[PDB]
Amino acid sequence: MIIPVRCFTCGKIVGNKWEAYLGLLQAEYTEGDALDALGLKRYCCRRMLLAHVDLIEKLLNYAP
Amino acid sequence: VEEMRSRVVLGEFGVRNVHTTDFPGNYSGYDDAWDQDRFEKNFRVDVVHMDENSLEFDMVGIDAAIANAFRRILLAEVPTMAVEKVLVYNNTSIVQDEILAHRLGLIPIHADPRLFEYRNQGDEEGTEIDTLQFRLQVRCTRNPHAAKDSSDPNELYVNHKVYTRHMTWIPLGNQADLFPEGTIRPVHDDILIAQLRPGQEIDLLMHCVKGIGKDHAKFSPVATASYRLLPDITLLEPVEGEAAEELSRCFSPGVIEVVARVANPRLDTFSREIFRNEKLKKVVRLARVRDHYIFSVESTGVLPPDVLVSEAIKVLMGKCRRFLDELDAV
Amino acid sequence: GILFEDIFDVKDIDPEGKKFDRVSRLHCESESFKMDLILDVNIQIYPVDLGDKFRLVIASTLYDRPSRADQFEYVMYGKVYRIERLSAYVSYGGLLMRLQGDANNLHGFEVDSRVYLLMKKL
Amino acid sequence: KFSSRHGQKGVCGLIVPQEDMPFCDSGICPDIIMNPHGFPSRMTVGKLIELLAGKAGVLDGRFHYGTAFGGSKVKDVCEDLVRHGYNYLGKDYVTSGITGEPLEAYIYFGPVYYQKLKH
Amino acid sequence: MGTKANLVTPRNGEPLIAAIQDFLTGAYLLTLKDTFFDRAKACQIIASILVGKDEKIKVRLPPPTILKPVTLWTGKQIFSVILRPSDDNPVRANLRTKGKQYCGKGEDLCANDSYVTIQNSELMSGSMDKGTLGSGSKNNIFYILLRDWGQNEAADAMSRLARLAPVYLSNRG
Amino acid sequence: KTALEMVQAAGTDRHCVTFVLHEEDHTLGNSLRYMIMKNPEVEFCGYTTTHPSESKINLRIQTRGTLPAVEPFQRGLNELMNVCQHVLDKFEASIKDYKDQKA
Ligand SMILES: [Zn+2]
Repeated sequence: MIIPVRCFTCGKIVGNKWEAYLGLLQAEYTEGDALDALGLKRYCCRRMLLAHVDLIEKLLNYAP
Repeated sequence: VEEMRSRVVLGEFGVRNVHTTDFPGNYSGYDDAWDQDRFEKNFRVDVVHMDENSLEFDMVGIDAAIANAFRRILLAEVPTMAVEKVLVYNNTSIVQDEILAHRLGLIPIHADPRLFEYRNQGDEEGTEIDTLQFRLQVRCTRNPHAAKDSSDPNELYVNHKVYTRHMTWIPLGNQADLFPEGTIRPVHDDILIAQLRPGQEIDLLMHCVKGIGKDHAKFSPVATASYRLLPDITLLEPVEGEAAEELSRCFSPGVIEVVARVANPRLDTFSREIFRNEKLKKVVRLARVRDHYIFSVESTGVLPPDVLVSEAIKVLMGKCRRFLDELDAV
Repeated sequence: GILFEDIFDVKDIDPEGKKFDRVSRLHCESESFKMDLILDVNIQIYPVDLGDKFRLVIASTLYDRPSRADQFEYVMYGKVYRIERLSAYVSYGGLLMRLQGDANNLHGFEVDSRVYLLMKKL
Repeated sequence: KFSSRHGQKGVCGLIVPQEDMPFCDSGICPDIIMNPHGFPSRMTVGKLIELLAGKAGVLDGRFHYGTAFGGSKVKDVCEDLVRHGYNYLGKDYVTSGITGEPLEAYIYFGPVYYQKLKH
Repeated sequence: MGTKANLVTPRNGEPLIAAIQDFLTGAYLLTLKDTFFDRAKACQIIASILVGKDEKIKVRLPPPTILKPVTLWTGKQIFSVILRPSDDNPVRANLRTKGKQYCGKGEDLCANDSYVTIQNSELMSGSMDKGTLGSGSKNNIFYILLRDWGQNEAADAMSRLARLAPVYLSNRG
Repeated sequence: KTALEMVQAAGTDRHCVTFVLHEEDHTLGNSLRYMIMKNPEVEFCGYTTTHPSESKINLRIQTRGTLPAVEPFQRGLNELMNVCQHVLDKFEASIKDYKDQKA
């Protein structure tokens, strides 16, 4: 669906790091060091951006 | 003969000394029976690296039982304000109602607690001394100067994304004590709440309450409030002659100096790579000091982390004065 | 109050290979009494090595207020639980002791009775 | 009922608070403490590599292929934890949440794909 | 049809209600020869067994088995608190048996230490296998506590271990 | 009605009581257990949560002599409150020194 605004394990505010993350992947930035630019140190808050799929831009198409 | 009840020692298969083991009549010769002025002298707090939304102070000289209070108290017993009841009006978003109302819950709120009080009864109306209302009115259309492209910032973007900037503050009552950015909606103004397509609305009031973190984790004032004992690494044998730079890449990078000197042990993450070497694993015992830990508080942003810790100690003291006045009744 | 004492020479630090990280089972021999004993010793607190003369005293009682028998430097506490040249099996929680041989000097022992060790290096 | 992408399904027996749970050094308290007795009788060693291939995966910003009869081997995943300062088997030193003292043994630790299912 | 009555299956006479999985690997790791608890951890593991018909007993920690250089308990001495927590408890359990990975030679004195000897509900030697705690063996303690000392003491000592052994294992990891 | 004592026997024994502290958990128990175990006249202290469903711990104190199972408990809190008074002041004196050094 949409990005969950917390990490599930720690609860770092991670919902505000999606379009800032997608803005990084639009540039040259590799999948790895894009999350090091956003200040995601531990891996549990790193999987909330890495393993996330964004269905909400795809569902919107079928929702006039 | 020599007593390391003061270092946990990390083997290759287990962690050896672990429990505190320093109480009256455990270690003969040693009187350890809580001399108050002995604790008062051997204890200090060394603060390292406090910017906004972090803190890495030390607290050298307490047992790991009281230290596990301050980690735990920070995690789930320091109160904060968060959205609890989302009074929903017309909401035609594709995001479901509760999942919207749950995602409004996890947004942190910069209004500090201990200005407010708890919610006594059910009391769904609020009393402007308990609550803090927010409004969210987003209705997106097409902009008229949109080009023929399918770029969602360009076309269809009157308010395609409901950020937390769109939340505003309905001062409930006098609310003149707090200033204009005083209740800065969500501490982070970039949090994406939901997405919309033109013709869709989100209209909802919110209610914020003062909640313990153990009631629900959206009230948690801190991202992580963990701690870790300061490691100290002792080379039993002098290491030199290219085995030093072998031992350099074995540890964490900043920890070591090159002969081999253990320059700065505090930066060591416990990879435990020595035991893969089969030669240096007999050379150096790795250990962590028991009464010297490293706290690492990183707030979400409700209260600054130097006021989270001084509130965390303040409610443990209040938890024991709550019980000491029970014995005074009885 | 002493049940039994002599000087012992530990000969095999662990006879069948190290099985535990904190307890190694010693094999010793007495001085002129020839009492074999098979004693487990917590070696993290009290490390022992091969060929080390050490005293050993078995006492029913130790007599901080009554000023205990503390000239020795390793004291356990356990009960005798089997008497099988007599063997005399003592258990110290889990740490076994199989003091053996020449039943005339073993006379102080019984079954189901509390027994202290008081060891000391030399 | 949760399953675990290896047929080791399990009803969620207890829901502890977060502060009662064995955080590691970097702060990560777990989500789903799994019992280690599901392993030595079922012999699902493929689960034990997902906690390794996942944990090296998130730390590098990469999705590790574990396919059938191939995929990312352990001898190259394990030397990716070392670059990020982790144990080369994944067993991370935790300290217990309840008592505050460190745990006597290291604890395996990582992200594995838990799918909730319709029971 | 109570559980305190049907502890024993009618095919063999074996007990079916006994420890499973973690409790067995909890109590084996506790009664293993290497563990030593100080009065810090010893009164913490023991005081887990004080809720629910057990909160009204003066729980007697046994005197420690090391005194002089550091004083600390052993693991098996804390497992004896399961069989006899109070002072006025009338249970005296007795059991002598082989175990898994048996040493083959030597009765109880070999370093492998797989030979259980309980005297008067005090674990004197050996470690608690499945065959001394689990289901299917006619010489586990919960079967021995059943026949010799009624069935209330077997169900109590089984409901003591289920409370005690995870509290050790979750702090031993 | 938070703390409540549990008499060992109908006759009444003051050498061993069982404090039931309502609405709490290891956050206090494990920090009060430590500060009451450092008393030289307590032979047994320990706590247990009755159940994760309810919220209470069962501290049990057993002294040596004739300690009324309440005087270490009323000194377990008083030593802990004197700690949390001191560790707070050493904290706030150190943040105030760290911030000024950054200026
Ligand atoms: Zn996290």
